[PDB]
Amino acid sequence: HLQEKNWSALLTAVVIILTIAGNILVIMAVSLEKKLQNATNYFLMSLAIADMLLGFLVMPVSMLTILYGYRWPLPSKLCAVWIYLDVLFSTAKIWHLCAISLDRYVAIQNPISRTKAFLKIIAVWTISVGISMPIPVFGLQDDSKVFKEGSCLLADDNFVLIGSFVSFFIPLTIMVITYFLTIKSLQKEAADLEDNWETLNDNLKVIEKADNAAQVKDALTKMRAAALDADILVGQIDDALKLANEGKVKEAQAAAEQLKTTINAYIQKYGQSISNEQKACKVLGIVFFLFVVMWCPFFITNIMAVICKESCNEDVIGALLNVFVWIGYLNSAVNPLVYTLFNKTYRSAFSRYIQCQYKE
Ligand SMILES: CN1CCN2c3c(cccc31)[C@@H]1CN(CCCC(=O)c3ccc(F)cc3)CC[C@@H]12
Ligand SMILES: CC(C)CCC[C@@H](C)[C@H]1CC[C@H]2[C@@H]3CC=C4C[C@@H](O)CC[C@]4(C)[C@H]3CC[C@]12C
Ligand SMILES: CC(C)CCC[C@@H](C)[C@H]1CC[C@H]2[C@@H]3CC=C4C[C@@H](O)CC[C@]4(C)[C@H]3CC[C@]12C
Ligand SMILES: CCCCCCCC/C=C\CCCCCCCC(=O)OC[C@H](O)CO
Ligand SMILES: CCCCCCCC/C=C\CCCCCCCC(=O)OC[C@H](O)CO
Ligand SMILES: [Mg+2]
Repeated sequence: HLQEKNWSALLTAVVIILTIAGNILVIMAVSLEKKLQNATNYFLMSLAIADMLLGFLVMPVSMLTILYGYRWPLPSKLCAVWIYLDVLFSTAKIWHLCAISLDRYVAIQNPISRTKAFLKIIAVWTISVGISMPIPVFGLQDDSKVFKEGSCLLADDNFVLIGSFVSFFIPLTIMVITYFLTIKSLQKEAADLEDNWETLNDNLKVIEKADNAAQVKDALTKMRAAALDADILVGQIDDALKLANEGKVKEAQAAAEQLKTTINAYIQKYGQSISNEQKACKVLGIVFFLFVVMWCPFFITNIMAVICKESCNEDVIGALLNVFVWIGYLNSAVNPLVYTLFNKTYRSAFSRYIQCQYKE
């Protein structure tokens, strides 16, 4: 049933090549660059493996169906295995994004490891293997579940409805909530730090203008409390407090000037740590946004088709969905570009590997 009228097959092969190339560069950058050895970038590498296996195993079979007028050319029991691999890789992807969002949030609230990251990644893959499992279990026993007019697709309306809910809308919702609370957490952490900075800076000025021990002691006690809210400084403040208690006003004032170097060092370090987390959250927010928006047409159209079953042209719906599948496959090529545009470490690593300089 081969059709030679397929300029679409040129555009799909581009999407396969951008997907495989981009994701190998992500996989090599997390493998080789120490500056990317962290839990977030381990999940982004697992995401890249899911994208790479879509480009090798799922996307070329999808191109093969376009060439034969969406008439399944492979043996008939490979249809349910193809859909299984297709739904598993993308389900693993949305639970990866949702695992990154939740991990970052929990990491702020619990301020206190490769193995912990690999436990979570492996848990996300097992969760996606088990939830996607009804597709081959029922679809290999009943062709009517994975075939409509000799097209291979998920043909049971109930798998599409229940599947979209448990594998798209629920983890999207968890992703959206945990991302929003992460942005509020980080704004509050930046805000509490600035408040602590004002209290420390103002008290240092009081100690500087002090003529009496009581003023220095009151200011240093207030400084100690602020330091606890944000240690090495707390001990240094206690030494300055001891001088003030024994009436050594001048000596305590000098010790307070010594505190300034410790205060400035910590403030700048914790303050540039928080703006690193905020920038990281923004890039993840582009990844998150582009994964949902690119898959939204396919899911919403497919839910509209179930709702207006009798009333709507299923031939036009099936044509649009075929297009909409490829907007979703194009997302497999976007994550590496996003990292090039907004992460210098990824841009630098990609630049060397393309030049085949694999040495650190
Ligand atoms: C008309 N028609 C075209 C062919 N196509 C098709 C399917 C079902 C019904 C109708 C179909 C199949 C779906 N496949 C994409 C699955 C996306 C997914 O599982 C997922 C999970 C979680 C996510 F967060 C985001 C995406 C593309 C290939 C098949
Ligand atoms: C079952 C198939 C489909 C996917 C299974 C996922 C496995 C193979 C993947 C997902 C995430 C991956 C890890 C992600 C991070 C790192 C650290 C890096 O410096 C070297 C590779 C290493 C150690 C990877 C090893 C393999 C890994 C655990
Ligand atoms: C929400 C955004 C991001 C994209 C989603 C697009 C969805 C909601 C819209 C866009 C165009 C729409 C289609 C336009 C016209 C027709 C022809 C009619 O006989 C059957 C329904 C059908 C096929 C519509 C179904 C819903 C549809 C697919
Ligand atoms: C095939 C075998 C694997 C499948 C089953 C594996 C399940 C492991 C789940 C979690 C590990 C991570 C927990 C350890 C990390 C400590 C930090 C912490 O507080 O995490 C708790 C949670 O993230 C906030 O509620
Ligand atoms: C005796 C045989 C009866 C067989 C059962 C018939 C009725 C059960 C309905 C749904 C099953 C579970 C579906 C949810 C999980 C599988 C689908 C999935 O993961 O999602 C697909 C994808 O997300 C969508 O585009
Ligand atoms: Mg003030």
